[PDB]
Amino acid sequence: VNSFSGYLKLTDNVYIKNADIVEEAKKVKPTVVVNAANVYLKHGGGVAGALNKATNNAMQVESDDYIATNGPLKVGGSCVLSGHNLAKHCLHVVGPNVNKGEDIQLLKSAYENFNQHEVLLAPLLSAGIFGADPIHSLRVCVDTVRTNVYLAVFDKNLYDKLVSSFL
Ligand SMILES: O=C(Nc1nccs1)c1ccccc1
Repeated sequence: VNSFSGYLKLTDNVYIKNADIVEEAKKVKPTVVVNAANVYLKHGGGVAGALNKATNNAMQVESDDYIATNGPLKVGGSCVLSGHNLAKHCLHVVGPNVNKGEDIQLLKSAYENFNQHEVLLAPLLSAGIFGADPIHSLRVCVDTVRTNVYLAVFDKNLYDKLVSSFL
């Protein structure tokens, strides 16, 4: 049993809810919250900007030190950093950004990072300002992630379309 409430069950291991991932993280304090990161861990907008704002910029300060030591992530890659006030850990995952011309086949590689964690609160990778089709992102998620993933979808209209169209 876990703390996640109000989710619709899509599969054995994937759950979905219309929710603000920031507000959900603050309520649940999950072991792992996933960030929709870029390779520079520059948390300007979208899910990343919202998560970072909720940490009062502490996520960005920690991220800048990580990049200064390690250099940029790979598209499709990830790193584990603090969850600050939102979670124990933040898994920063880089999905391909269609608005930069990145290979959408890298979306499966991105979701494979989730399999290193038994339970996660996450957004749909490469959705929103990363430009991918969220219906496609949900299909890759279901077909790639084997661990237990609780997906937060900010937009109510999109949430209803994802559920209604789910095969
Ligand atoms: O945003 C999209 N679909 C949405 N439906 C409801 C709210 S947003 C999208 C983005 C890229 C390619 C195809 C579709």
